[PDB]
Amino acid sequence: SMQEEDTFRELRIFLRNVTHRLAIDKRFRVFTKPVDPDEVPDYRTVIKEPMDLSSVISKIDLHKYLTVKDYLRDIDLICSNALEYNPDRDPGDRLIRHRACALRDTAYAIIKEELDEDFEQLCEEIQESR
Ligand SMILES: CN1[C@H]2C[C@H]3CN(C=O)C[C@]31C(=O)c1c[nH]cc12
Repeated sequence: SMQEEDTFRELRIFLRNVTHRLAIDKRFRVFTKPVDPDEVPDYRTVIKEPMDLSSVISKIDLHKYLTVKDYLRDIDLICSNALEYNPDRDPGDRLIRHRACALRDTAYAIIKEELDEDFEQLCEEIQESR
């Protein structure tokens, strides 16, 4: 229905606003663009599904996310990719791990405060009907 397409439009507006707020935070600069194959040729041999905040905006606009659950699986993949690629005790690996945890925790905190639970449940029931 037109009403269901208005529901998914409102979801995309909400997801673009949360993603912009994460992308401008200086802590999360390393997560804003794909890893350059030049500088890290090893990356795409270890990490089988790369993800970053520029790719997330492109996915919103391609209508890849019908629920906030869907979106949070890609925020969780940005964070788990950084934990698995940088697992060592040295300061450069500990710094990116602490940033990746802060990106995940910050996204979940904004959604807990600003997402209405009944809006999410509506998106889930339209998705399950298709
Ligand atoms: C997005 N979803 C739904 C449910 C809830 C369960 N989750 C599993 O990962 C995260 C979660 C969340 O934080 C919400 C805040 N309002 C609605 C929601």
